Amino acid sequence: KVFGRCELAAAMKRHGLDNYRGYSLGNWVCAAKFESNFNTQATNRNTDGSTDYGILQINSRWWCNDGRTPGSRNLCNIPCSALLSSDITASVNCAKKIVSDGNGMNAWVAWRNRCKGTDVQAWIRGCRL
Ligand SMILES: [Cl-]
Ligand SMILES: [Cl-]
Ligand SMILES: [Cl-]
Ligand SMILES: [Cl-]
Ligand SMILES: [Cs+]
Ligand SMILES: [Cs+]
Ligand SMILES: [Cs+]
Ligand SMILES: [Cs+]
Ligand SMILES: [Cs+]
Ligand SMILES: [Cs+]
Ligand SMILES: [Cs+]
Ligand SMILES: [Cs+]
Ligand SMILES: [Cs+]
Ligand SMILES: [Cs+]
Ligand SMILES: [Cs+]
Ligand SMILES: [Cs+]
Ligand SMILES: [Cs+]
Ligand SMILES: [Cs+]
Ligand SMILES: [Cs+]
Ligand SMILES: [Cs+]
Repeated sequence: KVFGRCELAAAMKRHGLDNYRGYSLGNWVCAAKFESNFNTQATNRNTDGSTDYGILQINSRWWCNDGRTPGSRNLCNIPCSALLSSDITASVNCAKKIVSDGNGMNAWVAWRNRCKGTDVQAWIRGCRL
C-alpha cells in the first residue's frame, strides 16, 4: 500500500507512534516518506545482505526475520514480510522497538539525514488526525 501522507500520519497515530519515544508524528511520517515513500511494500537490500522492509525500512539484520540475513536477531520477532503489510501495525510495533533501541530515530539513517532537525510537522500539516 502506498499511503498518503496524512493517511499514514493517521495510521501511525492510530498505532501509537505519535510522539512515541518523543518523536512527533511528523518525524515518523518523514521517516516513512524517505524510507519507503509511504509504500508499505518497499524492500531494499542493504549492502550488507540484510534487507529493509516496509514503510519504515526495518532491517532484517536486527529486527525482522527474512530468512536470508545471516545474523538476523529478529528482535521484532516478526517475519520481515509482515513489515510489508498494508496494515502498519507490525512496522509500527517493530519501529517502536527500533526507536527504543537507544539512538532514537537515528536508527533510520534517512530520518537522521533527511528528517532530523527539519520541520517535520510539515509532514502532518493539513492532516486531520
Ligand atoms: Cl508526501
Ligand atoms: Cl510533527
Ligand atoms: Cl535470516
Ligand atoms: Cl531520542
Ligand atoms: Cs504515543
Ligand atoms: Cs501525542
Ligand atoms: Cs532504492
Ligand atoms: Cs539497494
Ligand atoms: Cs537500504
Ligand atoms: Cs539502508
Ligand atoms: Cs532503506
Ligand atoms: Cs542495531
Ligand atoms: Cs533466520
Ligand atoms: Cs537469523
Ligand atoms: Cs528473536
Ligand atoms: Cs511480534
Ligand atoms: Cs541497545
Ligand atoms: Cs543501539
Ligand atoms: Cs540503521
Ligand atoms: Cs535544521
